[PDB]
Amino acid sequence: SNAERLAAWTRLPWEGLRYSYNRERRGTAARSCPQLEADVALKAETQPSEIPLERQLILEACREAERFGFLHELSIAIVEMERLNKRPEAEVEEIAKLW
Repeated sequence: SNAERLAAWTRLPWEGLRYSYNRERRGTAARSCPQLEADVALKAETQPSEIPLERQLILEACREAERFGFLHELSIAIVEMERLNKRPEAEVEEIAKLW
């Protein structure tokens, strides 16, 4: 889905991306950031791999946004942060095609 697309495109660290997820989850029953972090961390150690935990966290967060209906708001929020990090507009265009 667009959750996997957004998670693949973003280059933000979890330390920053968590802010957008936490901001856009207001009013929903989506998991908080510590709940996501604990769930993914356990899921990572029950099936250990070379997949960075940060990538699993971000993908879990994008999926959770899709489940509770704020993936579009999260994509806009993530793109705002990336543009603040001067992510090139040519690359923002690649994710803007979901809109």
